[PDB]
Amino acid sequence: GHMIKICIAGKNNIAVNSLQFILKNYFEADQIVVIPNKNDKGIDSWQKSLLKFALDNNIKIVTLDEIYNIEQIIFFSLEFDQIIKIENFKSDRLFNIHFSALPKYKGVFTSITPILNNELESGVTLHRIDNGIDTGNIIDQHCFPIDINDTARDLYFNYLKYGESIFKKNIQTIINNSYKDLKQTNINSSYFSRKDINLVHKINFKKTSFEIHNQIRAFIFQEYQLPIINNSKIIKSILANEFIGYNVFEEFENYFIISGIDGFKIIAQKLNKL
Amino acid sequence: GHMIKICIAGKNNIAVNSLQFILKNYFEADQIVVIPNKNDKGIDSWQKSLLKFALDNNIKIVTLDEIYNIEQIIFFSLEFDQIIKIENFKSDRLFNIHFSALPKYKGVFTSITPILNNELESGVTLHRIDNGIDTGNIIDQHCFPIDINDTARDLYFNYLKYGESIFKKNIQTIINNSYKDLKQTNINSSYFSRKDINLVHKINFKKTSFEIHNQIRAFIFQEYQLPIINNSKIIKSILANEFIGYNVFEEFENYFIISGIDGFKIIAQKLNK
Ligand SMILES: Nc1nc(=O)c2c([nH]1)NC[C@@H](CNc1ccc(C(=O)N[C@@H](CCC(=O)O)C(=O)O)cc1)N2C=O
Ligand SMILES: Nc1nc(=O)c2c([nH]1)NC[C@@H](CNc1ccc(C(=O)N[C@@H](CCC(=O)O)C(=O)O)cc1)N2C=O
Ligand SMILES: Cc1cn([C@H]2C[C@H](O)[C@@H](COP(=O)(O)OP(=O)(O)O)O2)c(=O)[nH]c1=O
Ligand SMILES: Cc1cn([C@H]2C[C@H](O)[C@@H](COP(=O)(O)OP(=O)(O)O)O2)c(=O)[nH]c1=O
Ligand SMILES: [Cl-]
Ligand SMILES: [Cl-]
Ligand SMILES: [Cl-]
Ligand SMILES: [Cl-]
Ligand SMILES: [Cl-]
Ligand SMILES: [Cl-]
Ligand SMILES: [Cl-]
Repeated sequence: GHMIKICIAGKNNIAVNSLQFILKNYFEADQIVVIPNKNDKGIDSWQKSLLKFALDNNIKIVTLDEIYNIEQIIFFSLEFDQIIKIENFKSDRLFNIHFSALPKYKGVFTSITPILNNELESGVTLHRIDNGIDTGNIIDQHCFPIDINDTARDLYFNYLKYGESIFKKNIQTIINNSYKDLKQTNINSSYFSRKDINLVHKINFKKTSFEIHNQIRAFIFQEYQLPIINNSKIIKSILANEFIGYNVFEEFENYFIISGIDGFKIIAQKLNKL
Repeated sequence: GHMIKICIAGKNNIAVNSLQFILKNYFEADQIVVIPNKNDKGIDSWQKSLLKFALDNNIKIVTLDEIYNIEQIIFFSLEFDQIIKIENFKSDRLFNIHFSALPKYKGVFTSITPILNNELESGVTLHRIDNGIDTGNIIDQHCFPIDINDTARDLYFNYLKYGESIFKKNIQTIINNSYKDLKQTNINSSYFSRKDINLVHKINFKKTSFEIHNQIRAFIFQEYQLPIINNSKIIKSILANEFIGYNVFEEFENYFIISGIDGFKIIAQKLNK
């Protein structure tokens, strides 16, 4: 019977827009609490700030320890950074939106790992939180394409959009506790940790054009880093069906022309191109 | 035309059985020549020797240099070990059966690479040889499952069986030169070289059970090697859907019980040897 009905924990446009949605449609400000990620400085930047939205709309900021004992609270992680232990919570209403098509690509850097592993599609998945990393039972999933020249950043913005949508699609059944779920399968399950990914990726050119292009574009996310080829930052990679011969590599003022062991043209655009 | 009509280059039961098939159904011995792989000494083992079958059936052994100038020769690579350059040959009738579902898994160790990269299926592909590594246009393909507990060796034996079948399915149209082919796509194309694969694999246990299982069984091919956990060789991995808790690892006299970050039970059976 507590005042507080729901907690939004996490960051970025998905957390802010989902919070705004529930404030507009389901709960009053005094029924909601927020746990921003540790790094949230309260500044709207290339993403909206959850801390800023809470402060601007009179939504209380809390810690996990403040909400553990709240009976029946709905806890939603939307890019939240702390692993929870479910036995801390009195409530069993604990949910996450994970930026992959589970069971594939559990873990981190999920705007990098599907592209680096040659996928043509990804997804967002709403699931129950259990004590493992993105291992809980799936409630809903939406799969969508990774277009051939999408960068990690382009994929991330698609996760924000489709994740916000799957939140809205499912929130009423979460609130009325009538949702259905299904155990994740063992097969196809994959996982990457921060140690598995070197963000300063050294490209293996003894690979197909599709693999070289994926090795480039998986690391294009300018707020964090850009790939460097021959001491030049790369902002875009374009893969064509044109055969140009095997193992081409040529540097120009504004781009590189590259092909791998199957000979298909890649244009890797330098950041300095006007 | 020249006496010689066809060259079978390569090894193992796919080469021997495809050569037997064409000797029975199409060609006389004098019309066929063979190029065995470098290490074939004419002794059958866990696969038949191509060199031995040729000698036993009065088929001549040749080098590539001896066939370049033979007009209209059919050249067929069946696990052959040398990259050819097509402009050496007068003939454009140059074909390979590659042990993967192209365009995926160009290159080598293709009983290892699909498993290691978490595939549920593989295939055999008949294609024209061009100057790149498994890059030429596809003539036919047969895909098939990698069962959940199959090892690299099990996969290899399936390539030999399905590869022999796709050879028999297509040989008449190759002989008649009526076959059809299609360029490979750029998307999905992948490639592994010998440098990419360390055959003494160190397992990463901070992975899912399906990934740990695949890391083990991708290297089980006893005639070459077996993967080693705590100085025991593993002969079989078994992945179940039973949840046993996250990140289990326990060693027993005859097996290990392992789970990864998602908690599904693996039994890694030690070689009884
Ligand atoms: N129990 C739980 N399950 C989840 O699926 C989940 C939560 N909590 N809390 C919110 C969010 C947190 N997700 C994560 C994912 C990875 C790390 C992390 O620190 N990974 C380390 C390895 C940690 C380890 O090995 O124990 C790394 O280096 O990658 C932290 C939080 N989340 C779902 O999104
Ligand atoms: N031109 C050509 N294309 C082919 O697709 C083909 C042939 N020849 N000849 C028969 C067979 C030979 N396949 C191969 C495949 C890889 C290596 C090899 O030596 N790979 C080295 C890398 C070589 C390099 O980078 O140039 C390695 O270390 O992996 C040799 C023969 N074959 C299709 O089967
Ligand atoms: C932290 C970081 C993220 N990214 C990108 C790729 C990630 O999928 C995306 C979101 O990362 P983020 O959610 O901040 O990290 P995590 O995956 O550890 O929870 O930002 C980088 O490219 N480089 C980085 O250094
Ligand atoms: C040479 C080698 C092969 N193999 C297995 C996996 C290979 O897919 C299969 C056949 O290899 P093989 O055709 O001899 O070598 P390549 O791929 O270089 O042409 O045998 C091993 O497991 N270990 C080895 O050392
Ligand atoms: Cl906290
Ligand atoms: Cl669950
Ligand atoms: Cl699933
Ligand atoms: Cl040659
Ligand atoms: Cl030469
Ligand atoms: Cl071709
Ligand atoms: Cl194709």
